[PDB]
Amino acid sequence: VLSLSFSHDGSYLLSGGWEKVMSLWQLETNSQQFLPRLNGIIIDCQVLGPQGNYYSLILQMTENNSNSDYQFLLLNASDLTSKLSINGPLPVFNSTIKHIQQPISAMNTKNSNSITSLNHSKKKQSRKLIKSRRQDFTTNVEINPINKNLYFPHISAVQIFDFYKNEQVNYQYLTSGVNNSMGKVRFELNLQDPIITDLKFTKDGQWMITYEIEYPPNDLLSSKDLTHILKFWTKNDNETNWNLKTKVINPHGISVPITKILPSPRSVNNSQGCLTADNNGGLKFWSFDSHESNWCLKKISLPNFNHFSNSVSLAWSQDGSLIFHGFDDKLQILDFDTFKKFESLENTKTVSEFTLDSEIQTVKLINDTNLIVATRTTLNAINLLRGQVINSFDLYPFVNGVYKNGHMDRLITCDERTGNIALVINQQLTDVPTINYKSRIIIFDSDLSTKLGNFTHHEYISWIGWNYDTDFIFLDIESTLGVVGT
Amino acid sequence: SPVLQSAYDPSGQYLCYVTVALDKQRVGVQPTQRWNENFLYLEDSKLKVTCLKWVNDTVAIILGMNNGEIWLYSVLANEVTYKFTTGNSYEIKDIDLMGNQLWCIDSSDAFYQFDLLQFKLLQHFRINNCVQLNKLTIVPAGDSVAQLLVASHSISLIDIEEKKVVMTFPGHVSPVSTLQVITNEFFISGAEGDRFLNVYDIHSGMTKCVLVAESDIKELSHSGQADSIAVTTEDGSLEIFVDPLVSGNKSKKSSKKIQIVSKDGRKVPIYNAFINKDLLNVSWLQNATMPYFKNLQWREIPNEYTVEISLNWNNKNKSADRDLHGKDLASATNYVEGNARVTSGDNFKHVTGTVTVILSQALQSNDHSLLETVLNNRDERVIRDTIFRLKPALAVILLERLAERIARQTHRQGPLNVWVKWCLIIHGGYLVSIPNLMSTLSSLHSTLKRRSDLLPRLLALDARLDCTINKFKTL
Amino acid sequence: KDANASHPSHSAIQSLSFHPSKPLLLTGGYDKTLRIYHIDGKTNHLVTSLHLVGSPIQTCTFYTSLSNQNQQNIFTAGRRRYMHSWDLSQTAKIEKFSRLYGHESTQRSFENFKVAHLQNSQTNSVHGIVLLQGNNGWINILHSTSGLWLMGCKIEGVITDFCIDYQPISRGKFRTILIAVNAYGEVWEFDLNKNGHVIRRWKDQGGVGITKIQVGGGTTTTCPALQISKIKQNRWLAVGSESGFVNLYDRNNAMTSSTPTPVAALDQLTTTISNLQFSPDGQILCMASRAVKDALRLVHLPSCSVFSNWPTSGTPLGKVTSVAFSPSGGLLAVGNEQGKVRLWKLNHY
Amino acid sequence: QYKLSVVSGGKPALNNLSSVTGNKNIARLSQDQRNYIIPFNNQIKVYSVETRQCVKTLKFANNSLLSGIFLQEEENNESIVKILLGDITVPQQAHLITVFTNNGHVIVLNYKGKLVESPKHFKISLADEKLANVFHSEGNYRILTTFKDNSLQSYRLYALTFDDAKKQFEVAHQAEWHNVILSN
Amino acid sequence: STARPRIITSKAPLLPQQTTPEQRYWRQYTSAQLVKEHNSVTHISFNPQHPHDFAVTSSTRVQIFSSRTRQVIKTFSRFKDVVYSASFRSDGKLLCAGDATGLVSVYDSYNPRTILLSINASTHPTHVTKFHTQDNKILATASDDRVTRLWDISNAYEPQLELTGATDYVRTLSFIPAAPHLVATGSYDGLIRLYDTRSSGSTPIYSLNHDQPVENVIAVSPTQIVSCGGNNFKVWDLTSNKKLYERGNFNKAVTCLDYVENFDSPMQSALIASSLDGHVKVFDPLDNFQVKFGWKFSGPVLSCAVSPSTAQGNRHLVAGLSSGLLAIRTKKKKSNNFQRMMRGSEYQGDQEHIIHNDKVRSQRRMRAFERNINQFKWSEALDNAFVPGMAKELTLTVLQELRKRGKVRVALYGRDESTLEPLLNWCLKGIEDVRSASIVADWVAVVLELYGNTLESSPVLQELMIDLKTKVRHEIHKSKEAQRIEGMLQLLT
RNA sequence: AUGCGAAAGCAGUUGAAGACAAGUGCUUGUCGUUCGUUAAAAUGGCCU
Repeated sequence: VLSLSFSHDGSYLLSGGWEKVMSLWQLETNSQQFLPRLNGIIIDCQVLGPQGNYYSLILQMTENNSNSDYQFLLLNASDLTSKLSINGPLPVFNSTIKHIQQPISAMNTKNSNSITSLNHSKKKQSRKLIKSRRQDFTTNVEINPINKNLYFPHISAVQIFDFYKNEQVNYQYLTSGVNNSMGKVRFELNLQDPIITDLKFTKDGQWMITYEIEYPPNDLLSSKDLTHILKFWTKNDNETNWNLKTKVINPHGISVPITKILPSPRSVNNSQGCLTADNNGGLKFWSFDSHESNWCLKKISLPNFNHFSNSVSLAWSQDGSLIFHGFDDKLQILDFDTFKKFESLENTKTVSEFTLDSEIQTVKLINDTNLIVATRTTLNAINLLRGQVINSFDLYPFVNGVYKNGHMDRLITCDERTGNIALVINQQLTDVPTINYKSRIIIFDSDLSTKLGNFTHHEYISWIGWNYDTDFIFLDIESTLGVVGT
Repeated sequence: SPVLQSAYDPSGQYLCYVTVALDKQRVGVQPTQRWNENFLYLEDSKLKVTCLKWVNDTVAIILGMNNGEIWLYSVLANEVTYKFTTGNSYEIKDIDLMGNQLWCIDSSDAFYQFDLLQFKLLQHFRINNCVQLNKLTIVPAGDSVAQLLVASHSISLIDIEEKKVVMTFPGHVSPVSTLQVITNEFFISGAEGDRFLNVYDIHSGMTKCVLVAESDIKELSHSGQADSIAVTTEDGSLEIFVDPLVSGNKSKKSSKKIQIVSKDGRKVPIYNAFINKDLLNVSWLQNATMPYFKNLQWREIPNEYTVEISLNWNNKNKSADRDLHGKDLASATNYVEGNARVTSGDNFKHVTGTVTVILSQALQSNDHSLLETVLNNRDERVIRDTIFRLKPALAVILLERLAERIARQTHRQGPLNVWVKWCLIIHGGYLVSIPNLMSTLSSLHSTLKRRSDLLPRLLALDARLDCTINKFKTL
Repeated sequence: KDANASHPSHSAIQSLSFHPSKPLLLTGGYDKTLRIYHIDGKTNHLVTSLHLVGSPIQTCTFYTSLSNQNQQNIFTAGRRRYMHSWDLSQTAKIEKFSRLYGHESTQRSFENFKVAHLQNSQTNSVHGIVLLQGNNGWINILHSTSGLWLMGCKIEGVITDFCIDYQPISRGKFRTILIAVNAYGEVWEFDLNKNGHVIRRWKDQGGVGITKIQVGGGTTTTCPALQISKIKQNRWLAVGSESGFVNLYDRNNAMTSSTPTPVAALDQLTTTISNLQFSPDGQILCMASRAVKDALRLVHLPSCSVFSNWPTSGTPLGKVTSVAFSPSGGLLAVGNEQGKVRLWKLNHY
Repeated sequence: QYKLSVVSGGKPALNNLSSVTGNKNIARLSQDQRNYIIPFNNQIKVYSVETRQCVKTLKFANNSLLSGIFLQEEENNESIVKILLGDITVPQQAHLITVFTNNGHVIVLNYKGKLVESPKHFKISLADEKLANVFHSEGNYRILTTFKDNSLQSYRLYALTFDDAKKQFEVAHQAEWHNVILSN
Repeated sequence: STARPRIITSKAPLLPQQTTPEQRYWRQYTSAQLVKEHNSVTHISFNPQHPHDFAVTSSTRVQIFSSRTRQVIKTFSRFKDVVYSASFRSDGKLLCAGDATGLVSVYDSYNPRTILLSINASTHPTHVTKFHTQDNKILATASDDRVTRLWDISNAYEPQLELTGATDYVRTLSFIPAAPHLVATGSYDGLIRLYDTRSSGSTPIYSLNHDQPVENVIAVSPTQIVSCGGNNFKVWDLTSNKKLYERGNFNKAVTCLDYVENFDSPMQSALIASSLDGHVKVFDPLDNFQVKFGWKFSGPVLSCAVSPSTAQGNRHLVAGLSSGLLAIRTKKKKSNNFQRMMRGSEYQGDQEHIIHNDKVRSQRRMRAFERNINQFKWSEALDNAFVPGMAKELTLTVLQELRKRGKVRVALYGRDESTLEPLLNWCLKGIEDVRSASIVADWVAVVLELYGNTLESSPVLQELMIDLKTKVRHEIHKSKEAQRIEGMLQLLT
């Protein structure tokens, strides 16, 4: 029982437990009427009005394991409806930010604590955040570019939030989990939701592509595997609900994760196609059959590699011809017509394969000329009109192991007109590293030699994207959305 | 209209209007130039407001009642400040005021002069052959306010200092209802029911002109120094005559006409507008007694105008907290699959006594029954011989037919498997010769993909099942 | 001139009420609509016209709050399981009350309700309650501005009707009493300040099938109070039955006699008494049937004598289904089956 | 050429710094129940309840004093722990808000009003211990405060009145409890 | 709050040859009726105007059938020899029948008594006799005289305009919709002729080379012609004077051809043909004349006709067969005191200010398993899923949902042996498929994990485990062979 | 359950102090207690 409150005369009791239901007891006849699906657990509840017009309560959203993300609520009590809902952005990070405690419950599971587990977990989390230099907090965040709306992919859900008006506009459940037909209590709390990992839009804006994985329940025969599902959603420019149009079960065979999704540029199919890249080497190109009404395969490239690498990337030229598939240690240049190596008839040392000293975390092309690669220790800017590296930069003290293999792409991004922006984060140490962090923001040019602009922010920065009116949006651990603009 | 008697202030910022409410009249002041639920109720259910006036430093209004009294009503406090009484019990048929002197026409022709700043009745008054009267105005000769004008279908210019008529103009047929001094030499007069307005000249005693409206006249107002005239007509309208006293030209028509039409096509009636130097103030009733207003530029709108107001005719109840339909703004949309196309990622697409002659015939055609009979043939030597005798394009289409039949009827994948086995044995040359073998033999590849992926869990289940079976069989 | 003249109706007028302070009538019928008219004598114009969807109306009442007086509501109800509450200039705010907290097996239809005040009596904060008929003897009582469930009373036999009386006590305190009448003629009187506890029972003389009871002559749910000091105690209690008979009691003797004899027993009408309505003062009692045309009679009190010169045989009454006295101006409003309300003004008031 | 600004804010700033659960909510519905007031992590939003719309917003970065109270970028120790609706100094001048920060700071601001560069500032003495809660009946004010000497805290109850001098807030030791666990 | 999400069914990735919407419509065409006539049936015509009737030829017999009751309404049998073509007018009233003695007889439908006009044509048998489409006083008939004559039925003594220039056995002709003067005529040596009647008309304006003997010709559009002859059929453009498609998807000679347009259908235009094998196949001219459906009648099928575009009743598809068999296949189709008392129901709010609506769109009924899983009774949910006559997809979605929520062992705790047996029966069945095999793997894994002791104790479950062992071994054998064949394909790449 | 790692896996982890309860100065268990490490219960289930 997490929240309790009394009415004013003292005849009704309000009870606020884990199962997301707010229960009103008549005390005399011991009776109850209750509101059963409340978008999270009821941390706190009370009455407000001098007659009892409104019930105001505080919800947790207990699924968000990386960060506690509250939601205030004010209910009109006659209709039992929601006269007000108050919220901010709800990002899911990769690890628990500074000194967060999960709520208390009857057992110790992966959404809550016991009592003893609460105390010990508090101390252990603080000590681990002090000690380990593994720590990263990098959140996926997408942007609807024909409405400029931030899409924070929650676990098994999407919070559509805009930054102008600074308020949530939608919450949608994008997975067939156990998301709402129950309030999870103990071993339901042991179970968990299928997680959305990747979320992209086409450049046209009218197609959303979501990749999620789903985990089976524990202690069963088929608990070892996962199931990875791709989904394609549409909407018209007047509604606020995405209709599922195509569900693709198990891309690239059984239990094979698609560790990069890339939409298509405009010129190829009016930006109505996507590329899926595994951790093995396979690249698939899906597109929209329009005499049908669906998405299907239209070009495969499936090699069988006995080596798995968790960090891939890829990039696409603006014409729709050159594709740079950067697998670990090696970038391959492919023609889209053949999905094979672009072998030069002239052979002017424009070799189809590049081998880079560290593992690739990012490939980008700022124009049809300059290719930027962010490698596991360093950063290399190369030209394509002459096959030689232009510029180099050392990042090995800055990013040693403080990011997982595959998150520097969401760290560093580029404007398609002026330049790119670097992001470096270090935590301020005193004599041992302390809690607080410090993140510097550097803006290079297309040649990457001259730094266009240097700035510094105090709190850790988890994600930089570029706003399509040539500026840059960045999120923060404490969710303060900022902009680097003209 | 439910608005019995209404009148603007000077300078056009607040209108008084007296209207009836469960058979008790209330007066109310509303502001216009940019609600007020204050009112004054007449406590008696019989006395009515007979005439109305605004008076200037503290603003007030003056209410000539039915009873025989003339109330003086402040606005800020809803309180009758002082109730003058003519020493009689009649109906004050008209009230008027200039400066501090106040003059009222009683029901029995008795003129009364009151003083405001003295709170007194100065003089009772009556003259000869002014026997029925219902309108009074006072000419602005300055602060010397002599030679007032009275009327009831015969306008008479009466002096005070000698108590006699000087000039008498021919009026109307019906009684007059509007009598307003336009300039220091002219005045306009309009009866009750006539569409005509007579512009008379005082000293000559003549009719300079007549102005003819389009329906029966109800309310008149004029600009500063005789430039324009707004007419509230009985149908609901507004008729400005631009420059009325200029240069047959005996009768003049209305220059500019204004109506008010809402979105739904209905016709909202205007009452009691007010004009000034290039600013026209129009009023109407939105709900049954609540007056709404508008300001508009009559020197710039065209000759015929229809104000377009947004009146809620057949509103759909857009609640602010509900959605457009059903849910509220705090819930969460469910995950509904619907008629989405569920596919896999292994669906390659968009990238001797034989029967060989009847098979090749069926597959040049496309015959379920004939192909079903040939497939119901069983003997493996006959199968080998038929596929040995067949043609490669026929073999490819045979492979597709066999694979789709397998994928539907998975029970039929023994004999159809030996069929596809012998086909891939024999005709392999054309198969290695055709380029896009995946796009050709799509469904075969997908069906074998499903089954070969199914295998390992079956191995595990058989392992555990055999363990339990031998456990209960050993003892 | 008919209040329903400027904008007619399409079913019978089931509910008329005057707003307690402002000049306004509210009519509702089976056309699922609610029409509010600004009433004069001359031109009775349409202020507003709401139209619910798929929900009829049998009972619509105005209700202004007592401690607040800047809070008006309109409560509407038909034979469904919800009760709409319109709050009171471009789009309405209509809550609905649809859940009884637990006690849902009693009433399957919200259609017979009354609206009264109640004092918390620990705090002196008055609030509006909504009384509903129920299954067998059940009267359910819900706190209005929050829709909560306060208290329930059970009379035996079948409830046929109920009514609300007040009693002042001192400076700033009153207490409210609920009267409920069986079909046999047995009358229960509970009080609501302390919980549902029967103050008294008695029996009406005769009264074989009793279909309506009304209290009148003080403050009641038709000519209602506007501040706590202006609450009075009712004097007359009239009980109208199915056969046409209207017994009529003085409370100042009935409460002391505890199985009383009526002051009078009126028998002018001959069909089922389907409307009783006292004046705001209590000097006229309007009794009106529903089963036949031209079936309204006014009664002078304490004479308990039917007025003889109105209605005459050429009075356009119709099948009278609604009667509403005016609180202030002395009007009477009668609505019939054809959907035409009709005003009269009494010249005494 | 390039400017770095902060445009939007998030988290709703719960009363978790106590962790004793006094009252986790600190939002306060206004007097005439038309406006709702939530103190965010970097601003104070004033929503309007008849139309679900944020009307006035009170950011911390615009006025300098709030930038000196909350925006000390070395430590976010100071946080809003209570919001009171009236004026604590004068009786009923309306559209004013007093805000009680975790460490003895009290500010009088004016929602629905143009924010001038003079919010009425007050500092409470004796707060070597940290503030926990501030509440009031008519006229009289009381403060729960958290102090120490078994990893628990002492709750000191103080009585607050005003106006011995202008800046002076009169504080008296009403009572004290030693090792609290829960408190409502 | 929010609403309760309904349980989503389990839609597997789709297997090839799913059911297409064209297949849905043309399989709704059902309720076959077979009528054995006297001899073969040549031609079948529909009344255009009120399409409720259709004539069918025979040997010395024309029969008017009805669309409402599918019974023969009228018989024209005043013929002395084999009647060839019975075609209605384009206006409804008057039908013409070309005989084989050499004359045509034109008289009104719904009156076999009154022979209205008898045009003596050439002494060779007249096969095809049509009325015009735009005009309605000009008939055109061909013969074995290898000439087609245009008669004007006011002046029925002389052909108003003869039409020659063919070679051998003119047996098909067709007018063209937009041009009311241009006649296409399909001969029997191929060589479809195109005449313009306001010219001389002795010579064709231009010819078309359908190299097989053309069996029918239809102006499918104002600019396109379709030609039925030999094995294939070929559709030609008119103005550019070139064939456009050639579909040879048949076995024997295609015989009859019909075309319907802008009707109640997922397929806008339907071009159907009939091809002497029972095979009647239906194509669409928007996806380049690909087959969308096909029926098989046993005997050699001669004529076919689908009901016209304005039928508005039960639509028909008629096929006449050389065995003498007509085959019809049809897509089918208080008191006033009280009302005055309560007359306000049907109002719907037409003249009111604000219209509010609140009532709920009533959802479909929840099944018993969905009620049980919504009310948390897991064991009752499992038993109610394993009630006998349910759907495979539904039992699969129950087990999928219950496993996804986690209540596998919780649902399986209290089960006694006689209650294990229904689960094990459906498990024994559903081991054979693929998706059901994965879910039965999970559930029988936990059943064997639980109940080994009562498995030893009771003998019925022992025999059930024997059957399960045999079938799982058989399934392993199946998947082994399938993996082998996939290896064979990967070799043969 | 921590680190590295691919959806596999590969290495490693379960230490004391204090306090209290029960049973017999001794045994177990407990923690709204400290420091060191990379570390199932109270017959109780979702409104209209």
